[PDB]
Amino acid sequence: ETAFVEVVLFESSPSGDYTTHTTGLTGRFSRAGAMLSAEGEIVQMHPLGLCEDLYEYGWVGVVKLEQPELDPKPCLTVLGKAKRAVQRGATAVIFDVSENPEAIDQLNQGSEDPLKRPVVYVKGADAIKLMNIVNKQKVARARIQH
Amino acid sequence: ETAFVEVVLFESSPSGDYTTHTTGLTGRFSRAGAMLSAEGEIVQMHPLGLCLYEYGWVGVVKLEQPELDPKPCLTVLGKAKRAVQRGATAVIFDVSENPEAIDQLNQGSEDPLKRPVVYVKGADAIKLMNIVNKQKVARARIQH
Repeated sequence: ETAFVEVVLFESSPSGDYTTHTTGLTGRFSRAGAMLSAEGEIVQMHPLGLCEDLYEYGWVGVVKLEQPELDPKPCLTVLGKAKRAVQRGATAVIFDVSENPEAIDQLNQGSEDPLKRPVVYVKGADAIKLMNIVNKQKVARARIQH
Repeated sequence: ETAFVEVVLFESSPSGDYTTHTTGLTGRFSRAGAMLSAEGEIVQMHPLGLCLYEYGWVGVVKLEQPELDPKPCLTVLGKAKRAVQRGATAVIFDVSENPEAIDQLNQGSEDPLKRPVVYVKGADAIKLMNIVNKQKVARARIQH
Protein backbone atom coordinates (compact mmCIF):
# COMPACT_ATOMS: atom_id res chain seq x y z
CA GLU A 1 0.00 0.00 0.00
CA THR A 2 1.17 3.52 -0.99
CA ALA A 3 2.20 6.09 1.67
CA PHE A 4 1.57 9.79 1.26
CA VAL A 5 4.33 11.77 3.00
CA GLU A 6 4.16 15.47 3.90
CA VAL A 7 7.16 17.50 4.98
CA VAL A 8 6.12 20.67 6.80
CA LEU A 9 8.36 23.71 7.33
CA PHE A 10 7.18 26.26 9.92
CA GLU A 11 7.98 29.81 11.17
CA SER A 12 6.27 31.42 14.16
CA SER A 13 5.51 35.10 14.15
CA PRO A 14 6.34 37.11 17.31
CA SER A 15 2.61 36.96 18.17
CA GLY A 16 3.00 33.12 18.36
CA ASP A 17 0.93 32.31 15.25
CA TYR A 18 2.54 29.75 12.89
CA THR A 19 3.14 29.72 9.23
CA THR A 20 3.81 26.43 7.41
CA HIS A 21 4.98 25.17 3.97
CA THR A 22 3.96 21.66 2.97
CA THR A 23 5.64 19.48 0.31
CA GLY A 24 4.04 16.17 -0.79
CA LEU A 25 5.73 12.90 -1.55
CA THR A 26 4.80 9.35 -2.26
CA GLY A 27 6.52 6.28 -0.92
CA ARG A 28 5.56 2.70 0.02
CA PHE A 29 4.94 0.95 3.36
CA SER A 30 7.22 -1.97 4.06
CA ARG A 31 5.64 -5.19 5.40
CA ALA A 32 8.44 -5.20 7.84
CA GLY A 33 6.35 -2.46 9.45
CA ALA A 34 2.79 -1.65 10.43
CA MET A 35 0.57 0.01 7.85
CA LEU A 36 -0.49 2.98 10.07
CA SER A 37 -0.14 6.71 9.67
CA ALA A 38 2.38 8.57 11.91
CA GLU A 39 3.61 12.11 12.15
CA GLY A 40 6.51 13.59 14.22
CA GLU A 41 9.63 15.70 13.85
CA ILE A 42 12.44 14.67 11.52
CA VAL A 43 15.76 13.29 12.56
CA GLN A 44 18.33 12.49 9.92
CA MET A 45 20.28 9.41 11.05
CA HIS A 46 23.29 8.09 9.23
CA PRO A 47 23.09 4.28 8.73
CA LEU A 48 26.39 4.06 10.64
CA GLY A 49 24.34 5.83 13.40
CA LEU A 50 22.07 2.79 13.95
CA CYS A 51 24.12 0.14 15.88
CA GLU A 52 22.43 8.11 25.90
CA ASP A 53 22.78 9.96 22.53
CA LEU A 54 19.02 10.31 23.07
CA TYR A 55 16.25 12.10 21.15
CA GLU A 56 12.75 13.02 22.24
CA TYR A 57 10.09 10.28 21.92
CA GLY A 58 8.28 10.25 18.66
CA TRP A 59 10.68 11.43 15.98
CA VAL A 60 10.52 10.33 12.31
CA GLY A 61 13.80 8.86 11.14
CA VAL A 62 14.85 9.86 7.66
CA VAL A 63 17.69 7.59 6.48
CA LYS A 64 19.57 7.70 3.18
CA LEU A 65 21.09 4.29 2.36
CA GLU A 66 24.64 3.82 1.06
CA GLN A 67 25.83 1.93 -2.01
CA PRO A 68 25.74 -1.65 -0.66
CA GLU A 69 29.34 -2.49 -1.74
CA LEU A 70 30.48 0.45 0.45
CA ASP A 71 29.41 -1.66 3.46
CA PRO A 72 30.70 -5.30 3.51
CA LYS A 73 29.51 -6.14 7.07
CA PRO A 74 26.70 -3.84 8.21
CA CYS A 75 26.45 -3.77 12.03
CA LEU A 76 22.70 -4.42 11.43
CA THR A 77 20.52 -5.30 8.45
CA VAL A 78 18.30 -2.48 7.14
CA LEU A 79 15.51 -4.34 9.10
CA GLY A 80 17.38 -4.09 12.33
CA LYS A 81 18.22 -0.50 11.57
CA ALA A 82 14.50 0.37 11.52
CA LYS A 83 13.92 -1.69 14.61
CA ARG A 84 16.76 0.12 16.48
CA ALA A 85 15.29 3.47 15.47
CA VAL A 86 12.01 2.48 16.87
CA GLN A 87 13.54 1.33 20.13
CA ARG A 88 15.02 4.73 20.42
CA GLY A 89 11.59 6.35 20.07
CA ALA A 90 11.26 6.76 16.32
CA THR A 91 7.46 7.00 15.72
CA ALA A 92 8.22 5.96 12.07
CA VAL A 93 11.25 5.35 9.81
CA ILE A 94 11.69 6.45 6.17
CA PHE A 95 14.56 4.94 4.13
CA ASP A 96 15.82 6.43 0.92
CA VAL A 97 16.57 3.21 -0.99
CA SER A 98 17.74 4.88 -4.28
CA GLU A 99 21.33 3.51 -3.83
CA ASN A 100 20.34 0.16 -2.35
CA PRO A 101 17.11 -1.15 -3.98
CA GLU A 102 17.82 -4.75 -2.80
CA ALA A 103 16.85 -3.32 0.61
CA ILE A 104 13.15 -3.49 -0.32
CA ASP A 105 13.26 -7.32 -0.29
CA GLN A 106 15.25 -7.25 2.95
CA LEU A 107 12.55 -5.13 4.54
CA ASN A 108 9.72 -7.27 3.18
CA GLN A 109 11.60 -10.41 4.31
CA GLY A 110 10.76 -9.25 7.88
CA SER A 111 6.92 -9.45 7.54
CA GLU A 112 6.70 -12.42 9.90
CA ASP A 113 7.58 -10.26 12.97
CA PRO A 114 6.58 -6.76 11.83
CA LEU A 115 7.07 -3.64 13.99
CA LYS A 116 4.14 -1.75 15.43
CA ARG A 117 5.42 1.40 13.79
CA PRO A 118 5.51 2.22 10.06
CA VAL A 119 8.64 1.51 7.96
CA VAL A 120 8.42 3.45 4.65
CA TYR A 121 10.82 3.48 1.72
CA VAL A 122 11.14 6.10 -0.99
CA LYS A 123 13.16 6.12 -4.29
CA GLY A 124 13.61 8.30 -7.37
CA ALA A 125 12.27 11.85 -7.48
CA ASP A 126 10.25 11.43 -4.28
CA ALA A 127 13.37 10.64 -2.31
CA ILE A 128 15.15 13.51 -4.08
CA LYS A 129 12.36 15.87 -2.97
CA LEU A 130 12.55 14.53 0.61
CA MET A 131 16.31 14.71 1.18
CA ASN A 132 16.66 18.13 -0.46
CA ILE A 133 14.56 19.60 2.41
CA VAL A 134 15.90 17.41 5.16
CA ASN A 135 19.39 18.56 4.16
CA LYS A 136 18.83 22.30 3.41
CA GLN A 137 15.99 23.19 5.79
CA LYS A 138 16.49 23.87 9.48
CA VAL A 139 13.88 21.71 11.15
CA ALA A 140 10.76 19.85 9.93
CA ARG A 141 7.76 17.76 10.69
CA ALA A 142 6.75 14.75 8.66
CA ARG A 143 3.26 13.24 8.27
CA ILE A 144 2.79 9.78 6.85
CA GLN A 145 -0.77 8.74 5.82
CA HIS A 146 -3.03 5.76 4.95
CA GLU B 1 -15.90 8.94 10.66
CA THR B 2 -14.97 7.64 14.20
CA ALA B 3 -11.54 8.49 15.79
CA PHE B 4 -9.29 6.08 17.63
CA VAL B 5 -6.94 7.81 20.03
CA GLU B 6 -3.87 6.29 21.64
CA VAL B 7 -2.21 8.13 24.54
CA VAL B 8 1.42 7.20 24.99
CA LEU B 9 3.47 7.33 28.15
CA PHE B 10 7.18 6.74 27.80
CA GLU B 11 10.38 6.35 29.74
CA SER B 12 13.95 6.26 28.39
CA SER B 13 16.20 3.53 29.66
CA PRO B 14 19.72 3.66 31.03
CA SER B 15 20.73 2.46 27.50
CA GLY B 16 18.80 5.26 25.67
CA ASP B 17 15.99 2.92 24.69
CA TYR B 18 12.33 3.88 25.28
CA THR B 19 9.63 1.83 26.93
CA THR B 20 6.01 2.82 26.20
CA HIS B 21 2.62 2.22 27.87
CA THR B 22 -0.27 2.87 25.46
CA THR B 23 -3.88 3.64 26.54
CA GLY B 24 -6.51 3.55 23.80
CA LEU B 25 -9.80 5.41 23.53
CA THR B 26 -12.50 6.14 20.96
CA GLY B 27 -13.82 9.57 20.06
CA ARG B 28 -15.36 11.16 16.93
CA PHE B 29 -14.21 13.45 14.15
CA SER B 30 -16.05 16.70 13.72
CA ARG B 31 -17.03 17.78 10.19
CA ALA B 32 -15.75 21.18 11.18
CA GLY B 33 -12.21 19.72 10.81
CA ALA B 34 -10.44 17.32 8.48
CA MET B 35 -10.94 13.55 8.78
CA LEU B 36 -7.19 12.70 9.01
CA SER B 37 -4.71 11.10 11.35
CA ALA B 38 -2.42 13.10 13.53
CA GLU B 39 0.15 12.56 16.23
CA GLY B 40 1.84 15.02 18.56
CA GLU B 41 2.76 15.77 22.11
CA ILE B 42 -0.18 16.71 24.33
CA VAL B 43 -0.63 20.23 25.52
CA GLN B 44 -3.56 20.79 27.89
CA MET B 45 -5.14 24.14 27.02
CA HIS B 46 -7.72 25.84 29.18
CA PRO B 47 -10.71 27.01 27.09
CA LEU B 48 -10.25 30.51 28.47
CA GLY B 49 -6.68 30.51 27.20
CA LEU B 50 -7.64 30.21 23.57
CA CYS B 51 -8.70 33.87 23.10
CA LEU B 52 4.69 29.83 23.39
CA TYR B 53 4.37 26.34 21.78
CA GLU B 54 6.36 23.90 19.70
CA TYR B 55 4.84 23.27 16.25
CA GLY B 56 2.84 20.02 16.04
CA TRP B 57 1.33 19.69 19.42
CA VAL B 58 -2.06 18.09 20.04
CA GLY B 59 -4.40 20.25 22.08
CA VAL B 60 -6.45 18.60 24.82
CA VAL B 61 -9.21 21.04 25.91
CA LYS B 62 -11.90 20.22 28.49
CA LEU B 63 -15.09 22.22 27.96
CA GLU B 64 -17.11 23.46 30.93
CA GLN B 65 -20.85 24.06 31.46
CA PRO B 66 -22.03 26.81 29.13
CA GLU B 67 -24.00 28.16 32.16
CA LEU B 68 -20.52 28.86 33.76
CA ASP B 69 -18.72 30.64 30.80
CA PRO B 70 -21.65 32.82 29.55
CA LYS B 71 -19.69 35.57 27.69
CA PRO B 72 -17.45 33.28 25.58
CA CYS B 73 -14.52 34.93 23.72
CA LEU B 74 -14.86 32.50 20.72
CA THR B 75 -17.19 29.74 19.63
CA VAL B 76 -15.71 26.34 20.57
CA LEU B 77 -15.12 26.09 16.79
CA GLY B 78 -13.17 29.33 17.04
CA LYS B 79 -11.07 27.95 19.87
CA ALA B 80 -9.92 25.13 17.65
CA LYS B 81 -8.76 27.33 14.77
CA ARG B 82 -7.01 29.51 17.21
CA ALA B 83 -5.17 26.41 18.49
CA VAL B 84 -4.25 25.31 15.01
CA GLN B 85 -3.10 28.92 14.32
CA ARG B 86 -0.77 28.37 17.21
CA GLY B 87 0.80 25.15 15.81
CA ALA B 88 -1.63 22.57 17.08
CA THR B 89 -1.40 19.54 14.84
CA ALA B 90 -4.96 18.40 15.95
CA VAL B 91 -7.35 19.52 18.77
CA ILE B 92 -9.22 17.19 21.16
CA PHE B 93 -12.21 18.61 23.09
CA ASP B 94 -13.71 16.82 26.10
CA VAL B 95 -17.35 17.76 25.57
CA SER B 96 -18.66 15.84 28.61
CA GLU B 97 -19.91 18.99 30.29
CA ASN B 98 -20.99 20.94 27.18
CA PRO B 99 -22.67 18.35 24.98
CA GLU B 100 -24.18 21.12 22.75
CA ALA B 101 -20.60 21.82 21.51
CA ILE B 102 -20.99 18.80 19.22
CA ASP B 103 -23.60 20.91 17.49
CA GLN B 104 -21.53 24.04 17.09
CA LEU B 105 -18.60 22.10 15.69
CA ASN B 106 -20.51 20.00 13.18
CA GLN B 107 -22.18 23.30 12.03
CA GLY B 108 -18.83 24.64 10.75
CA SER B 109 -19.21 21.53 8.55
CA GLU B 110 -19.43 23.47 5.36
CA ASP B 111 -16.03 25.36 5.79
CA PRO B 112 -13.55 23.11 7.53
CA LEU B 113 -10.16 23.17 9.20
CA LYS B 114 -7.17 21.52 7.54
CA ARG B 115 -6.35 19.57 10.75
CA PRO B 116 -8.45 17.24 12.77
CA VAL B 117 -10.89 18.38 15.46
CA VAL B 118 -12.06 15.36 17.64
CA TYR B 119 -14.61 15.36 20.51
CA VAL B 120 -14.62 12.78 23.32
CA LYS B 121 -17.10 12.10 26.12
CA GLY B 122 -18.07 9.73 28.86
CA ALA B 123 -15.65 7.04 29.91
CA ASP B 124 -13.35 7.86 26.98
CA ALA B 125 -12.71 11.46 28.13
CA ILE B 126 -12.42 10.20 31.67
CA LYS B 127 -9.47 8.01 30.56
CA LEU B 128 -7.86 10.71 28.50
CA MET B 129 -8.16 13.36 31.15
CA ASN B 130 -7.07 11.04 33.96
CA ILE B 131 -3.73 10.79 32.13
CA VAL B 132 -3.39 14.37 30.89
CA ASN B 133 -4.25 15.72 34.36
CA LYS B 134 -1.39 13.86 36.06
CA GLN B 135 1.25 16.19 34.54
CA LYS B 136 3.48 13.74 32.73
CA VAL B 137 4.49 14.37 29.14
CA ALA B 138 2.37 12.31 26.79
CA ARG B 139 2.08 11.70 23.11
CA ALA B 140 -1.29 11.44 21.32
CA ARG B 141 -1.83 9.35 18.19
CA ILE B 142 -5.14 9.96 16.40
CA GLN B 143 -6.21 7.39 13.82
CA HIS B 144 -8.92 7.47 11.09
